[PDB]
Amino acid sequence: ANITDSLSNRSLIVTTILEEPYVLFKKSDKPLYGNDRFEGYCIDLLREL
Amino acid sequence: SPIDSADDLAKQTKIEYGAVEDGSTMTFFKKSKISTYDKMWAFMSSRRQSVLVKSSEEGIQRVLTSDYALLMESTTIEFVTQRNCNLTQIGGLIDSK
Amino acid sequence: STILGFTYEIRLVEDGKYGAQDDVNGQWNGMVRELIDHKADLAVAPLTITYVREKVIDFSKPFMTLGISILYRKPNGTNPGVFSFLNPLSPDIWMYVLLAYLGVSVVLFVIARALSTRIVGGIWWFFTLIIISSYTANLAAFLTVERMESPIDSADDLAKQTKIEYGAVEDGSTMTFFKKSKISTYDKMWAFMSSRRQSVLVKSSEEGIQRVLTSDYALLMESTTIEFVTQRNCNLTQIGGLIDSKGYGVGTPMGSPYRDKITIAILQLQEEGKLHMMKEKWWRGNGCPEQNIGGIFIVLAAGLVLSVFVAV
Amino acid sequence: LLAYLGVSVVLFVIARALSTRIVGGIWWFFTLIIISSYTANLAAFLTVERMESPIDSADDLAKQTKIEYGAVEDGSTMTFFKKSKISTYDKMWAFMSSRRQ
Ligand SMILES: C[C@H](C[C@H](N)C(=O)[O-])C(=O)O
Ligand SMILES: C[C@H](C[C@H](N)C(=O)[O-])C(=O)O
Ligand SMILES: C[C@H](C[C@H](N)C(=O)[O-])C(=O)O
Repeated sequence: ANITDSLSNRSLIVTTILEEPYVLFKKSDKPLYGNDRFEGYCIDLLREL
Repeated sequence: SPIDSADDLAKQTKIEYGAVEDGSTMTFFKKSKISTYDKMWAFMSSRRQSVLVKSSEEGIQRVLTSDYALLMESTTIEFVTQRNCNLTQIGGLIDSK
Repeated sequence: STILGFTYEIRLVEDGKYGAQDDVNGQWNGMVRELIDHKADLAVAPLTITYVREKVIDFSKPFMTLGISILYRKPNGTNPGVFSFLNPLSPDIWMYVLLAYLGVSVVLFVIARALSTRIVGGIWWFFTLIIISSYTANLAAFLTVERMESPIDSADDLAKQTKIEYGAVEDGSTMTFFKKSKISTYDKMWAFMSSRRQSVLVKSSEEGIQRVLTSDYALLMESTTIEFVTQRNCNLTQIGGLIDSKGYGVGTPMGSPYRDKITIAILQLQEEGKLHMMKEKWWRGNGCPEQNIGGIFIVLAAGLVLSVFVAV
Repeated sequence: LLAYLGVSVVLFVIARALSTRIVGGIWWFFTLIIISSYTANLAAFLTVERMESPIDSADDLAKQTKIEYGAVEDGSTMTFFKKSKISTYDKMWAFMSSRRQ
C-alpha cells in the first residue's frame, strides 16, 4: 500500500467532458485557470485519486 | 398510466424519447439485441438529428420544452431530480453497470 | 444401479443452473456443460427434454411427462367492511357533508322563528343531486375499471398487461422456450421478461415461490412440480392449463452407452408402477384439498337503535 | 326485506317527530345507496359486455391463444402458412406447429 508515491514522480493527460454532477466549470469570484477551472464528483475524485 | 416502463414508450410514437449521442446508451440500443430495445432504437434512428441530443443538459431541455423522455443514466436522473423537481424518473434500471 | 450394474457419485452442479447455451459463445452451462464435456456421466435429475439438449447430449426416454404451467397466489384478496364504502368519495368530503347538512337545517331553525324556505329547498334538493350523481359515477368508474381488467387466468391473460409480473429461473428451458417462442402471445410474453430480467428471474423454484408471496407475481413452472408445490402451501394455486408438453429425462452424454440399460431399466419399474407409487411417495398431496355490499348495513343498523333512545 | 321490516315494525311499538325524522332520512340516505350500488354494478357489467367483438379477422385469432385454430393437414392452407412470409401468418403457423397433431 506504499504504492502511494511510487507513481508520484509522473504525470499523465487526463481527458474529460462536462456533466453535472461529475465534471463542470468551477464557479468564479475571480477568473479561473487550469486544473482548477473545474468542479464535480470526478473533479474532486481525482484529487483523492 | 401513462408510462412506467420503457416498453410503455416503445409502443407509442407520440412521445419523443432519445439519448445523448455517442453515449453508451445510444450504442446500447443500436447494438442491442432485445426486441423492444431494437424497436426502441429504430424509432430514434428514424429521427436521428431530431430526437438525439449532444448533451444531457440539452436533452434535459427537450423534457422541459417538449414532449420528451430522455434515456438517461440512473445516477444522473437520480441527481437531476434532486436539484430540479419539475421532472421524474420512469421505471427501473434497464441495464445494470 | 441395481438393475444397470453401476455405482454412483452424487454431485450438485456448481453454478446451480439446469443448463442452457450462452447467448453467443454457443457453449452450454449448468449440468449441460458438464455432461457435454462428459465431466459427469449421470444426471438422474429434474430434467427438461428440449430439442437443443437433445442436440448436444442424450437423455433417457420421456418417462415423467409434464408440460409448462403457471403458479400464482390463491390469493384470498379481500377488503370488505365499513372501511371500503368510503371509496367513491373523499373521506374528508364524507365529513363536510354533515357540516354541509346542518347548514340548511340551522337555517330553517331560525327562519320559522313558504317561498323562502322552499326556494332554498332546491339548493338542497338540487344540491344533493350533484352529490348522489357524482357518487354514482365515481362509484361506477371504480367498478368498471376494476372489473374490465380482472380476474384472469391464462398465459394469454398475462400477455394482456404488465401488471402481473412473471418469469422463471435463468437457463430455464422454459425461459429458453419463451426465449425461443414464435407465438404472438408467448412471444410477447418473452419480450416482457428479458426487459426486466432480474426482478422476474430467480435462482430456484423455492426462491421464486416467495416472489409469488412477496408480490403479485405468477411464475412459470413444469407441471408435476406445481400441484405438490401448492399441495405443500395452501397460500397458492395454479393458473391455466399446460403451455406445452414434455417430460423428465435421465442425463448422460451424447450417445454415451450408459443410457442403454437406462433405456430399459427405467420402464419396467414404472411399467410396473413403482415410480408412480414413488411419484405418490414424494408427491403425497398432503393438504390444500383440490363485501363493500355490507359497509353500510351497519349505518343502516346505526340509526335503528338511535331512534329507540329518543323518547323512551 | 329485513331492514324494510325492522323500520316498518316501529308503528307496532308506537301503537302497542324527530323520532321518525331521523329514521327515514338515514333510511332514505341508506336506501339511496343501494340504488347507486345497484346502478353502477349494473353499468359495471353492461359496459364490460360492450367489449367483445370477439373475432372478425385472422389476426383476431392470431393474437389470442385461447382458441383452437388449425387447418386440414397437407392442404394448401397448411402449406400456405408454413411457407408463408407475412408476420401474422407466420405467427399463426407456429401456433399450429406448436400443437401439430
Ligand atoms: C452519459 C451517457 C454516455 C455513457 N457514459 C458512455 O460512456 O457512453 C449517455 O450519453 O447516455
Ligand atoms: C427453471 C426451469 C429449468 C428447466 N427444468 C430446464 O431443464 O431448463 C424452467 O422450466 O425454466
Ligand atoms: C382443402 C384444402 C386443401 C387444398 N385444396 C390443397 O390443394 O392443398 C385444405 O386442406 O385447406
